[PDB]
Amino acid sequence: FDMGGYFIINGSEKVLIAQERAGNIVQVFKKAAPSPISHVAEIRSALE
Amino acid sequence: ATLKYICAECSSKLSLSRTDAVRCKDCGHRILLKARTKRLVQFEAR
Amino acid sequence: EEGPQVKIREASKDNVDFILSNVDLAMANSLRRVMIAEIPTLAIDSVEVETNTTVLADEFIAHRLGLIPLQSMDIEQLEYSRDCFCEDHCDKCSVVLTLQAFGESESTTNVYSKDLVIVSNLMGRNIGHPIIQDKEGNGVLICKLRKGQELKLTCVAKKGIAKEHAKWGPAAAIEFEYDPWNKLKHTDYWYEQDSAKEWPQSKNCEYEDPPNEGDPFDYKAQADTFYMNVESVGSIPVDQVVVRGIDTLQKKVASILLALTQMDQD
Amino acid sequence: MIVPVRCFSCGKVVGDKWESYLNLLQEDELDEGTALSRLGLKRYCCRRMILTHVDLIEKFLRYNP
Amino acid sequence: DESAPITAEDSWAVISAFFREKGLVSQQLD
Amino acid sequence: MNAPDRFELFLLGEGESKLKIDPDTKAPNAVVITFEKEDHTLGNLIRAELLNDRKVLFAAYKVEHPFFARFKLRIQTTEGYDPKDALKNACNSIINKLGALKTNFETEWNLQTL
Amino acid sequence: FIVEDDESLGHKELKVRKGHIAKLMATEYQDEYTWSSLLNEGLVEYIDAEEEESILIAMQPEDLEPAEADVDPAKRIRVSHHATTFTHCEIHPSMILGVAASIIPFPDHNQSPRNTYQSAMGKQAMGVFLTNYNVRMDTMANILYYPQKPLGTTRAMEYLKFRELPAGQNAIVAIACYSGYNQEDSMIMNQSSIDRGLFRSLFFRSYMDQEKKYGMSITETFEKPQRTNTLRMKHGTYDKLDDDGLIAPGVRVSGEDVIIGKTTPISSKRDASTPLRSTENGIVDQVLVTTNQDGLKFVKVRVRTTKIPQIGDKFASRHGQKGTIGITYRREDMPFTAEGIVPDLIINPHAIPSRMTVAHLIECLLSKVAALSGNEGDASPFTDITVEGISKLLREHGYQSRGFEVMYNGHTGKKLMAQIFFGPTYYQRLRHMVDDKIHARARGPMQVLTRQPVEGRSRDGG
Amino acid sequence: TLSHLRRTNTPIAKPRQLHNTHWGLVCPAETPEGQACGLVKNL
Repeated sequence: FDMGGYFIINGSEKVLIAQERAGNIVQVFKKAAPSPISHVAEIRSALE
Repeated sequence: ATLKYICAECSSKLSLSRTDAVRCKDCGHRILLKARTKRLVQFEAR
Repeated sequence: EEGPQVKIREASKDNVDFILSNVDLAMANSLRRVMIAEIPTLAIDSVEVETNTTVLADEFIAHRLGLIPLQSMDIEQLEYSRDCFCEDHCDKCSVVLTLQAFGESESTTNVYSKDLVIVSNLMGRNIGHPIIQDKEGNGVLICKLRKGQELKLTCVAKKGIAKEHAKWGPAAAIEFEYDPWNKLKHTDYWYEQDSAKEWPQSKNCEYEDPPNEGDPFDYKAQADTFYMNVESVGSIPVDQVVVRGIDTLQKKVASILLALTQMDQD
Repeated sequence: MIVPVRCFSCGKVVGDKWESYLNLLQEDELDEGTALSRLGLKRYCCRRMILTHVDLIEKFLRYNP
Repeated sequence: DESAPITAEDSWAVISAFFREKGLVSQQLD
Repeated sequence: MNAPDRFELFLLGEGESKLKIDPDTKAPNAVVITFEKEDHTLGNLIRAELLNDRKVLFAAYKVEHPFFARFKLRIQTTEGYDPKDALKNACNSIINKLGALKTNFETEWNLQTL
Repeated sequence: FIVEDDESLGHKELKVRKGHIAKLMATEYQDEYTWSSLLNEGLVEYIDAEEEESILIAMQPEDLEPAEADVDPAKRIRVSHHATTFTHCEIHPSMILGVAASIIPFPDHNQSPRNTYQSAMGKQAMGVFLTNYNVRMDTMANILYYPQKPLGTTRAMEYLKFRELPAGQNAIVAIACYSGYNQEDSMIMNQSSIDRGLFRSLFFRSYMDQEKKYGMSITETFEKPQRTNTLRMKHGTYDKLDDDGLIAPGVRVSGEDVIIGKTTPISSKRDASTPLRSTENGIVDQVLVTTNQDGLKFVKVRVRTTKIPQIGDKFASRHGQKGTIGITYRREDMPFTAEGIVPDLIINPHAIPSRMTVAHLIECLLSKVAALSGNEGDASPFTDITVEGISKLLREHGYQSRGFEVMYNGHTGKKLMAQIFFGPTYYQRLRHMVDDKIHARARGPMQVLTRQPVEGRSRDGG
Repeated sequence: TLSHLRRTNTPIAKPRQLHNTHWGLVCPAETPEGQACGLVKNL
């Protein structure tokens, strides 16, 4: 029944977890009436 | 007639002591359990 | 005869459907409970594991051995350990069973309650006998084992009752009902449109005359008639599980009169 | 992991009826619900007891010493 | 008729086949 | 761990009596009987029967807390009639009723087939 | 699934057909037409999120495909099939779920969050994590004596190998008010049952130790020492140790008894033995002497204990219904139903209205049914099942169609004015029991830097 | 054990939330309460 998919280092059963890495996209946003900035465009930049 | 350890697979009363390494006669499988104790153990029936 | 009478309906070796008439509710139940928890019985209460290789761990089997029903008809003549003057048990208060098994068969050997062995003196009395009702004749499967798996035990059975543990109780279940047509209105049926249809009828409606609308509400009505049905495990014949019931309960109600006495001298 | 002797809730013996029931399946080819009623298990309490227990022991047995 | 529609209960059979070859641990393995 | 020993549900321990009778002062001629290592089974019962004796002006009982097997029973009767006596009868009454039932039940059982 | 309307015999339609299927259940019976086939025969495709952007999808292969030329008053209300463009169609919707969720019954009947919790307790439960456990020396592990495959289930379980290694028990539940102990989220649990073996569990722990070495030849050793210069030993009772410095399996160890005798020479008898953690207590279960690469004596000991459900112990259904015991009762005191039956559990009615977990409520009905019929009820995600559809089945059996039943107050035996929602429900016994937390201290070990009480119940701390 | 094998982690602009694209790929209800909630997801 065991399904493996994990390792076995110095005795213990170690599991490597998925490391997620949305990003790199442009979006525009309206800001509250009480503020000097009107609109803004954001973009989360990150190396794949 | 008395014993000590066991083959984790070919379960064959082995036994030993100091510096005699920790192997078996043929199959090396250096595991070895330790078998029960003669003195009876008592239990609660519930 | 004088008061509370009965009219046993169906009746076998394992059940005793019957009708208790002209008693107080309190009494019906009072009895019921008595049957369930306080009838003296016999059973394993000490396992001295010598050898075991099985996959069931020591205390596991142990527990099981306790549940395994044992003969107890003459129980009433085997003193409870706590009373017998022997340092920790004797033929006069206990039964000893042994258990040995070995994986000879190249294909799974079963350890059944029939494999138990009595080694203490019985003193000639029905007791300590692994009760069987299994068709074949090997009842209650204790545990299995493979190649060279062994299992040497030794048990000691003692008195004890469903208060000290259920493994003793002989009851195992007990039907109970009354006023099948809610006449005392001991309930308020929950519905969506009509109680009558949505809330099933009981086989026990027949034996009692139906409603009759018009009629006002009967208030002076109390509670005669109860449709019990003492089932059973086997340690005792369904009857005694009902007699000893009415009996034990009775003895108690006495030890109150008895105590009321040893208290009048001062 | 071995049949449960006696029913939790209710209390009735049930440790023997394993093989008996298990047989009413392979041989006498029947359907659960009925098989039970024949073994005498009538009320769900002492009913669910059998219909559920998974006999791991058999898997356990299959190892070695 | 080896070429008609497909009802609900059918889908499962497929899924069954999925894990048959895949396994809940595919990812980690592959 | 802190779990008491099962058998303290019926076995009286060092220095205790099934009964303890304390005289209620709240009202005249009435009592508070403490039943040790007992419960509903015998309580409720000696309470119902005790409620028939037309001489019993009051009678109720209660388990003070589930944890402990024991209960208090309060009985009140008409002056010139000690309640202790009332308790007696109400039990005798309970026994006798049972004495019949043990009989009348077996009667019907011997007359059975199966 | 791919839908390409390329069906010269009508509208749009699934490329796969009942033949492809029967040609699969044909390979199923033999336990040549795999998954890889359904893929290299272009009938199913691997669509990521990006491509998913430019496609349309059908929920159900049927309902969302045929024509429109009456509708159950109990089922739910699914929209329509207003579109003839469907490029693909979902195998089954319940595949959006993940491991955890796939165990939760009728998840499409709970306040969204109530599932989010249950997707974290099923991880604090006990079952059978493997079957080779009688051969595993892992530090700490719990096995549930008598596991039971749940009455109510999910088609999703078949692949999660659930019916093989469950993690709980179908207990005869009873949602009502009684003594008053099941109050504010804690239940009243039948003692009797607890005795007949309900919820009992196993508990394995295992310590470990090696024989540290030093190039300049100096070795620790597994023996049974006693004074002889140093004095630095342990409070525990050595007596139980054999000569190899190990306890043989049969032994019953408890307090701070020793489990491994070891010695370190320093310039002669400084101890390095391992005592059973202060609080625990039980029976040895299996020792084992081995070698580790460097030629060091490696040894793992394992102790087994049987834990019985007690009053402080925590429990839970599969709907974030976490609650602990408050008191145990017996059939005498337990509220019963004419039939004879009586509950194993007794959760308070109040724990429902605001949790708004009806699924839990339903599982009872579904199980109380498939408990009688013996037809492993299906409570899988979104399907064609109903409450009305079941009340009919339970009625076909004699018991009220909603579950309720009449019951009599165990103390007197009088009827209970109202009725109680009675019937089975799967319940997981999650770890974290009481006697593993009860903790008291009145002065004891004191820190060294600060001189304040130490931390943790493990070290006797404050 | 399975559950743990299909787990996902995510270091450190409204992630925690449940996205539409998250449909069918990641589970909607299975995630740890408070703290790093929605940063760790299950396939």
